[PDB]
Amino acid sequence: MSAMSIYIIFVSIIAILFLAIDLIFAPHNPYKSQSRSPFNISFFIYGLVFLLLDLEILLLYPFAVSEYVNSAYGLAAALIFIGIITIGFVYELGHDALKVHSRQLKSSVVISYLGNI
Amino acid sequence: MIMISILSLLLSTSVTLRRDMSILFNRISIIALAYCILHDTMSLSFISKGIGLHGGLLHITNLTQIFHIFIFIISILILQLTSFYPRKVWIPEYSSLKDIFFNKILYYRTKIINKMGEHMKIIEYPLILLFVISGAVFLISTNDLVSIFLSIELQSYGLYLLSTIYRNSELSTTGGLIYFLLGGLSSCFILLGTSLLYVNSGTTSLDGLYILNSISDVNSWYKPYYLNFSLLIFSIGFLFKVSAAPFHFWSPDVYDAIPTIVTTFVAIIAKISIFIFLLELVYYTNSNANSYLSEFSWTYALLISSLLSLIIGTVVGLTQFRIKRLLAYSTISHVGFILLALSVSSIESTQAFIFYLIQYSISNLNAFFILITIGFSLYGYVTNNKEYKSLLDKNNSPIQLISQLKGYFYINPLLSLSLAITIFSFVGVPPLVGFFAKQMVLSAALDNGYIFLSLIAIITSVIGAVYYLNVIKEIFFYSPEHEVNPVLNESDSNFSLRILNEKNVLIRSVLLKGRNIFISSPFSITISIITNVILLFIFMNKEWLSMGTILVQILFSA
Amino acid sequence: NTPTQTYQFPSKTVKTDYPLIDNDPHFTRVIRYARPSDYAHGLAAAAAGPAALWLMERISPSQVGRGGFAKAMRLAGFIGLAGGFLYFYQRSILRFYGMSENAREVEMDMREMTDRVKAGLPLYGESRLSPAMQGVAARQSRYSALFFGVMPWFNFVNHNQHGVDTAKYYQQAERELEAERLAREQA
Amino acid sequence: NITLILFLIGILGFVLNRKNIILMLISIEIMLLSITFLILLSSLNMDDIIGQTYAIYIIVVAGAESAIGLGILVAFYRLRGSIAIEY
Amino acid sequence: MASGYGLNGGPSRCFPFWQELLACYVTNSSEDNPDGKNKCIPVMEDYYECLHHRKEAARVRALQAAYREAEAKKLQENPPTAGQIRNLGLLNKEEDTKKVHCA
Amino acid sequence: MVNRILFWTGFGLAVRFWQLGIEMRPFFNRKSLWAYPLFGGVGASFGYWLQSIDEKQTKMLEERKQAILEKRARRAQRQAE
Repeated sequence: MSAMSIYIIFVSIIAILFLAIDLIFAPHNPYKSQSRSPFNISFFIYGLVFLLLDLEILLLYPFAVSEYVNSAYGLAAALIFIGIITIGFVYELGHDALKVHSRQLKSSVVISYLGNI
Repeated sequence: MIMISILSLLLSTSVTLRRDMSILFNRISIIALAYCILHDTMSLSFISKGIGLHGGLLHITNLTQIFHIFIFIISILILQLTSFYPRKVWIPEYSSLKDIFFNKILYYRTKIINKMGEHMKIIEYPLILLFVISGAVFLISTNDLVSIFLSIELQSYGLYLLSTIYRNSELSTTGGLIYFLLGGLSSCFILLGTSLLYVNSGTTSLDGLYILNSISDVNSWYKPYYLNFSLLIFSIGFLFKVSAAPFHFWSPDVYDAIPTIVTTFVAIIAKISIFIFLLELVYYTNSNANSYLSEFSWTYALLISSLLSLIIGTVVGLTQFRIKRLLAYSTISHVGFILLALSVSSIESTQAFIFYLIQYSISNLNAFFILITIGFSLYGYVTNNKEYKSLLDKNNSPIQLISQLKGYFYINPLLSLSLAITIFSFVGVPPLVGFFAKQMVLSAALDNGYIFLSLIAIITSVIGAVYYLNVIKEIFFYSPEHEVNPVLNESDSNFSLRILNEKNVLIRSVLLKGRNIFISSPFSITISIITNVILLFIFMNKEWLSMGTILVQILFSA
Repeated sequence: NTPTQTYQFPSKTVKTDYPLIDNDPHFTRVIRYARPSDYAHGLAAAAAGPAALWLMERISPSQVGRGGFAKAMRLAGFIGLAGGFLYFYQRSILRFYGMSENAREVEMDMREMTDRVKAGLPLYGESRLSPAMQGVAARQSRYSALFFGVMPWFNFVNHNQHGVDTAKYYQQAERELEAERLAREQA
Repeated sequence: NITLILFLIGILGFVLNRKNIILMLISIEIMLLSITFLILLSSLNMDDIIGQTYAIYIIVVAGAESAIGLGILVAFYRLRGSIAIEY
Repeated sequence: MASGYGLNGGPSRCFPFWQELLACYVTNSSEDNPDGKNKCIPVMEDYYECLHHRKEAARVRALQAAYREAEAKKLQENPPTAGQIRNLGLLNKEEDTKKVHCA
Repeated sequence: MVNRILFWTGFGLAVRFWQLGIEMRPFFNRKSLWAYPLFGGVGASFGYWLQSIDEKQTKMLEERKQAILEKRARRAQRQAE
């Protein structure tokens, strides 16, 4: 029996014991329309930029474990790949899809005296 | 070059938020695509069935390079819609070369030229436009199963984005949802077909698949049924993306809902890349010996779809009253002709295929250009029709109903004749280029024993002609419902224009009216060149038809 | 010094008009074999970009704000420079491919490579890349300038896969090594 | 074999569903995973690292297209306020 | 498969079969003799055999039947046990090695 | 009656004519008259280019026909055995 399989079982067992104690010995009593509103687009952006950037980091992990054979030629393609995805992040930063500037006495009137008619 | 332009445009676009840059970015995209034509014109000085490039993942043919240039030219022409304002002010006192090139004119242009129209404020529109082009040209030059999948998603995902980029239109977001949802299902069938090829053959290389097909076409233990069956599943996904029947339901809805200028690009560019890609795959998988392979040939899905498109495209168009749904169904009938020529794999039909695709792309471009120009021309006209008032997205799709074209011959007779020429080219009336396109497909189908399909092609053509005639009847047989705007010409409603020299010093001052507001030159000239190519093709056919003849000879060269 | 294998790898034979010099010449070879017209065509094409945008502003003004046109010209000028450079590279590399008239380029290549044979240096030079990775570079940039309207690529590797049987360079070197030998004796 | 059954589950998502457009997006994810699982197992049988590479690019592209599809749904829902088809 | 790059960083196990098939096609097919590609047919069948193993599976199904039919007819008076086999070819277990080998 | 330059000079002239008619702008105002030489000049340039293309197409098609009789010959001669 692999040490990794027994580890998974034991951690699961600990979780059941904690549930079991509080289900068996803790007290229990019967102590137990909705409006709606628009949601913030920033939440979609955080998940979107995370996912797309999470994929690009994943695609670089093979390079870090293959740097010796890749040498100069594989490094060029990795740098080309990094440069392309960096431009999309510049677009992310430049347009502030995360609302970087979300939170933020020149007078339009100047008067001149000319005197008596 | 397309990739440098995309990256360079994105960097310039990334650090700006100014929507008045949109027209300039569109013009730079025209300039960028002109360099792309130059680099591919440079590349045609060789004769070969194909040269695999970049580790064998891509390839180049004379055919591939010809249709890169065609895709670039169509994209430059379409990009004019977002690179020049729809209307201009013209006067005889500012018409000389010394005037246009040394003097300036001044007037309140904003309302006249629609400076702040939605189609002039989308910064990233030319950039998503170039992304679709990159997918289309990469698909043409694709030599590998994985390259196929990546290029088709690249082109497809960009088209979904373009259908939704007008994010404040309820119609456009609805159309974007429909294309993505049904388009995503179509992409599974392409990935499923490509995957089934790999799991059976052990290769992602199209070269190797052709070798496997060629040896297995002899006249036991690993009979290669997978190749036809996989390509059948693979082809079905590509039939959806060209809106071929019975996989065509999405396009009349998507084409009508998205704005007309967007429809122009979306409805044209995608068919060229898929059909050209299919052409080579049809050639190299076409069995010669009548064996068990040929009886299960995946290309019957193309012949069945051509039949079904010929009927659906013409019959269902009979009752359409909205002009963009009619064009969608008119397209379906024309891909029926295109698919017949692709299915007959003859030298004659491949010449017919190549000619039909180019002339239909040019002709369908003209119809959209004429339809957008008529929309931009009605600015100085008013109507009391109660139907027109109840239209949605009037700004995105100014012409939505065939009844809106009623009496357009009395509003602009020569522009109405250009529409009539284009529509008569769609029916196949000689000596228009559309006739010669249908004639070549029918002669090639007849010469290969496709008698039954040739007879249905002629019968559906008469049915299709009915709704084509119906558009023409509204333009010519009735007086218009649109009246010229009274306040534009009321003997006292005149706006001012200044003519100034190189030193910004006054030269003259002229008072102008609505009758001095004309269609912009880019749109009239593009309509005029294409209309005359359609009409005068019989005097100019030698080089155009010789190109395809030579292209097919290279492809077929034993 | 003949390695008895002057054609080491299976190359792709393409029908063209003029003899093939190099399926994948080095970047520096394509700059050094450029003609004065190639430079003339290079800048003229590069000037066309910003000039077209300028002409598109003089005839049909964009109505852009104060600094918009300068920003657009900067991007147009870079687009034209990239496009113009690729056109310059294609004109020189098309002569190596044998897809453009290349009599002058054939001559100097025959001269240049022969000098290397007798000097002892390798025909295409020495590479820091493994031989397997040299094959990858050769199979990536081989005839790659025909794809320049879509994706750019340049050969910066020193590999020995140029598409050409290299016997011609050794026959001349041997042939004119004896001519200098006979001349030396007759002195 | 399991990969085939999974493709049916994604197929069956479109048969049984008249009104849940979100289920249409999920059924595409099931189909794409089923096809990628088939490629992975075949790549193991044929000792081919290219199969694993192909599967990695399918994960990248299918992840990319999920984000586009959700963005398109968000632009749709901003104007409609519902993802339900009236049927 | 046909790529030539295996799971452990080495080459793919069917690649030599794939190179042979391509070698047979390129050197026996041509424009002059379209029937020369017939020779490449047994080479193709070998490539599909390497990928999928349907012939080798079929051969062993038949051979296991005969093998498992011969062991039922015979009577094993004293078959070697798992412990003794584990002692096969060892430094101080000649008796177990001799017993398993029936020597 | 198919002359490449005469036809394409006229084609460019017709493009300007149809364009002005489409804009519903007068066909001949004297200050705009430079455009017809310009349109016809660009039209003539396109047709000098089509001349060279047609020449190369004719040479290449003529070359292909020879290859086709050549292929039929050596196949027929091989059948003589």
